[PDB]
Amino acid sequence: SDFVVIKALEDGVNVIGLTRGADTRFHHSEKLDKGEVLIAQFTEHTSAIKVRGKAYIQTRHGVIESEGK
Amino acid sequence: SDFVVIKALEDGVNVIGLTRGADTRFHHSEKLDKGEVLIAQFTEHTSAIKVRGKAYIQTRHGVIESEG
Amino acid sequence: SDFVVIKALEDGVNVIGLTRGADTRFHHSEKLDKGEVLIAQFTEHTSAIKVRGKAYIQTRHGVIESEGK
Amino acid sequence: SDFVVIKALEDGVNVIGLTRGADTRFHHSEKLDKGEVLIAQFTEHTSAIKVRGKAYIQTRHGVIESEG
Amino acid sequence: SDFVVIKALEDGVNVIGLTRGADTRFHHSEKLDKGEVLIAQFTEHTSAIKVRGKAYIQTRHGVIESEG
Amino acid sequence: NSDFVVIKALEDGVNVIGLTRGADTRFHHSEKLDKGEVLIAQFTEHTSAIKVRGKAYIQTRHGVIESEG
Amino acid sequence: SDFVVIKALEDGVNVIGLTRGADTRFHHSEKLDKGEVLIAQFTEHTSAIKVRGKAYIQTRHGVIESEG
Amino acid sequence: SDFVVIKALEDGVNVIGLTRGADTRFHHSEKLDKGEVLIAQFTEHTSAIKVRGKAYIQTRHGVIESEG
Amino acid sequence: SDFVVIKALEDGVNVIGLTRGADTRFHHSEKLDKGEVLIAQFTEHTSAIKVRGKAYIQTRHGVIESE
Amino acid sequence: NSDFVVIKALEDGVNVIGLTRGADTRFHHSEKLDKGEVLIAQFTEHTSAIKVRGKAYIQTRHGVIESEG
Amino acid sequence: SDFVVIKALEDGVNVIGLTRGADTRFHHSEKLDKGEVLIAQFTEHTSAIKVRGKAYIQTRHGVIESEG
Ligand SMILES: N[C@@H](Cc1c[nH]c2ccccc12)C(=O)O
Ligand SMILES: N[C@@H](Cc1c[nH]c2ccccc12)C(=O)O
Ligand SMILES: N[C@@H](Cc1c[nH]c2ccccc12)C(=O)O
Ligand SMILES: N[C@@H](Cc1c[nH]c2ccccc12)C(=O)O
Ligand SMILES: N[C@@H](Cc1c[nH]c2ccccc12)C(=O)O
Ligand SMILES: N[C@@H](Cc1c[nH]c2ccccc12)C(=O)O
Ligand SMILES: N[C@@H](Cc1c[nH]c2ccccc12)C(=O)O
Ligand SMILES: N[C@@H](Cc1c[nH]c2ccccc12)C(=O)O
Ligand SMILES: N[C@@H](Cc1c[nH]c2ccccc12)C(=O)O
Ligand SMILES: N[C@@H](Cc1c[nH]c2ccccc12)C(=O)O
Ligand SMILES: N[C@@H](Cc1c[nH]c2ccccc12)C(=O)O
Repeated sequence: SDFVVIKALEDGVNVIGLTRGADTRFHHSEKLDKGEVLIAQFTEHTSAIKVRGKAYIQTRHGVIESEGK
Repeated sequence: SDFVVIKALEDGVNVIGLTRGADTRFHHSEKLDKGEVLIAQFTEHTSAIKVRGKAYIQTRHGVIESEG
Repeated sequence: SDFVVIKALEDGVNVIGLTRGADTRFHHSEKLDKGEVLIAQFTEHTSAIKVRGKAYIQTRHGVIESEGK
Repeated sequence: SDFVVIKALEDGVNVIGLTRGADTRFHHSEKLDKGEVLIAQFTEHTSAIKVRGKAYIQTRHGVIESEG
Repeated sequence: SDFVVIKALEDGVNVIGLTRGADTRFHHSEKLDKGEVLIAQFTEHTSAIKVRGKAYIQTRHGVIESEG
Repeated sequence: NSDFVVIKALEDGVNVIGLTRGADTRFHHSEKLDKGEVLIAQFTEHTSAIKVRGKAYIQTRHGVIESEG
Repeated sequence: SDFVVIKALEDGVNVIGLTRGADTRFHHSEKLDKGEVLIAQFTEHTSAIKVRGKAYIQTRHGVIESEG
Repeated sequence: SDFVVIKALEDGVNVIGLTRGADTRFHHSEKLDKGEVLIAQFTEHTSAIKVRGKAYIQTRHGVIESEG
Repeated sequence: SDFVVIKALEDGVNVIGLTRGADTRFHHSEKLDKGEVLIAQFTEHTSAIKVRGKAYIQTRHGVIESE
Repeated sequence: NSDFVVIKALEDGVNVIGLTRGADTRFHHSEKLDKGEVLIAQFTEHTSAIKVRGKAYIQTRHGVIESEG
Repeated sequence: SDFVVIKALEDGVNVIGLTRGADTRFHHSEKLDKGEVLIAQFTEHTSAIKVRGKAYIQTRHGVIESEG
């Protein structure tokens, strides 16, 4: 199973997990402050991940950046 | 299992999941504001994903860009 | 399972899924307008995909471009 | 499971499925007009595919071109 | 399974499937006219394929050409 | 056979925080690393996301990244 | 399952299947004339193949040539 | 299943296996003297490995060095 | 399952199969004359292959030559 | 189907030591190689770590490393 | 399963199979004379292989030579 790496480039970045299945909703929001790194899988409970806030992101398709608010 | 990355290049980008199965219609729409990123899999319930609005998209087959 | 990326290059492009099985017919036609991208898998119900209209297409075998009537 | 990409280079190109099984006969012929693209898998029902008419073809082994 | 691409370079090219199993015989002969392309798998019924006539062939192992 | 991440502490007191797999998300363990130590940590039945706090050099299958304290 | 491609470079080339199992013997010999191609899998019944006569051979390990 | 190579660059390098499971603690410490190499897998009992001391380390993600 | 290609460079080459299992002995020796090629898998009955005589060999690990 | 390590002894008395798989970790076998002998050894149901003592040239899937006596 | 290629560069080379399991002992030694090649797998019965005498060895991790 795949994972994404998220490094917060400012305070208060959210890494948000969306529910797997017929229902889609946020089930968790992980707050990152500046310089922290989260490495998060897709899972039986999370089939999509949203990042909000300025962050440097790595996936198997390469580098992407989210831009803040 | 495959996934796509969608980065919104303007407010109100719409990432649209189409139902897997004999029937096709959309079952969820996730809107992204400018600069937000969605990383979304193909799943038991989603077998096609449509993007409306200006977005920078990555998949296993490279970069593509939707325009609004 | 494989997927194809289709970006409409004009209004009214149709991505048509053909039924899997002994029977071959169109079960769904997804209409795309200029600029929209559809990323569609092959599935239990769709074993061939036809694209009518001007579009830019990526698959595992590379880029190809459909041209409209 | 693999697939083949067929772009028609003139009107009336035929993409023909041959039946999987002890028996080999046609089963379906999909007509493509000029510029249309069909992306077709090998399947439980189809184990060989013939292209007749002028088309640009991509498979995992590269590009090939049929001639009418 | 693996598949082979065969493009007929002259009329009346034969792509022949040999039966899988203890016994080996021809079960099917597919005639290609000049310019036609056959994309053909190995299958439950076919474990060897013979090409007779001038054709351009692609397999996972690269290009080879049969001659009349 | 899961993926793993390599974390090298670049200062004392780095925290490698495992987050619970499953419907609920919480920290189940924080492994504290001192400067120069290396932890090689898999994703597992119990850990589906890993958070790093403090200064560290990190390797994953998508490349190098650095967390900052 | 792997396969070998054999192009006959002269008449009467023999592609010989050896039986899988405790016993080893030839169960089939396919004769190729000049310019014919045979693409042949390893199978439940065939676990070694022998080529006799002048031919051009491709496998996963590259090209090799048998001589008469 | 993955493995880590550890080469001790001084005496008393400690390779520490952490328990797989809901609980985390060390269940084994294997000390290495200078110049000894340990090639250790992840296992049913070890899902994280800590190295203390000066060591040269290879994993599938490249080389890394611990400092003691 | 993997295979070996053997091309005989002289008459009389032997490609010998060794039994899988607790015991090890030769169960078959295939003779190759000059220029003949054998392509031979590992199998349920053969877990090691010995080549005697001069031949050009290819495996997944590249070319080697017996003498 | 498991991974394996190649060990070439560069002096006499090199020991390739197998550590037990499971909850118990101990040495269960020590293979003595003299100069120039090679051992190609798999990870196994019984051996989940391998220790080399003495001067040896080692190849893994991660590359070459050398042990020093 | 992986395999190793051993080419003996002098007479009397020994390729030694070590038992799989909790017990480790030699179960077989195959003697190779100069210029003989043995291609040997890992198996249910053989989880380590030792070579004694001068030989050129190939494995998935490259070339290594043993010296007598
Ligand atoms: N308990 C969550 C943890 C998690 C994994 N990846 C995530 C991405 C975003 C938010 C939460 C997560 C899960 O197993 O699914
Ligand atoms: N609940 C949806 C979440 C999802 C995944 N990928 C998507 C793409 C578009 C819209 C929703 C989604 C699912 O598991 O299928
Ligand atoms: N319900 C359809 C959705 C779909 C996937 N790929 C397609 C290609 C074309 C048309 C529709 C589709 C299916 O699961 O098959
Ligand atoms: N119903 C057909 C659809 C199809 C797929 N590939 C084809 C190639 C040619 C013609 C038809 C097809 C099948 O599943 O087999
Ligand atoms: N009905 C045949 C179709 C076929 C596939 N590959 C072929 C090659 C040659 C001749 C026939 C075929 C089969 O399933 O085996
Ligand atoms: N007992 C934990 C060990 C672990 C693995 N990776 C981790 C990452 C962070 C914290 C603990 C861990 C587990 O099996 O999941
Ligand atoms: N009936 C034979 C056909 C065959 C496949 N590969 C071959 C190689 C040589 C001779 C015959 C064959 C089989 O399934 O095994
Ligand atoms: N009947 C033998 C044929 C064989 C395959 N590879 C070999 C190598 C050497 C000798 C015989 C063979 C088997 O299936 O094992
Ligand atoms: N008996 C332990 C041995 C082990 C493997 N890798 C390790 C890393 C560190 C310490 C011990 C180990 C196990 O099977 O898990
Ligand atoms: N009968 C032995 C044959 C063997 C395979 N590989 C070897 C390596 C060395 C010595 C003997 C062997 C086995 O199946 O295990
Ligand atoms: N009987 C041991 C043999 C072995 C394989 N690899 C080893 C490495 C070191 C020592 C012994 C071994 C086992 O099957 O596990």
